[PDB]
Amino acid sequence: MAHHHHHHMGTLEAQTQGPGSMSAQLEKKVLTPGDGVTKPQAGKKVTVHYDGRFPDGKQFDSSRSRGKPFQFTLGAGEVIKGWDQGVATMTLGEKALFTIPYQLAYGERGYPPVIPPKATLVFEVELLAV
Repeated sequence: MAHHHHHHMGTLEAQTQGPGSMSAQLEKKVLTPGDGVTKPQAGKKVTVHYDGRFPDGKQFDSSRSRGKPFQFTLGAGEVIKGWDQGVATMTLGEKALFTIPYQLAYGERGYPPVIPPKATLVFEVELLAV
């Protein structure tokens, strides 16, 4: 009788183990759903918030604990298209886990030894208001 013995034991072939294929990866997992009826529009100054996080799960820093909301014109070149899309696709009162591929962010360049060059970095995007 076939009862699928499913068990995350290990990986014989890793195929460069990580968050996935070493390319433009984009996963979006909402931590807190928003109004849903509210609609973010371009051209407007929006009130956002971010959290730096590794694809592993371990957070870089809980900037949410810092209680600092940032503001920028949605649709403008204030931030990378990644974050622009993140806030543009979300709703008010909502926060989601938005995977930013290294090619779009500084993750490619790295900069500090904390971020290994060409590292895809996850940012929790949070739209407080407009």
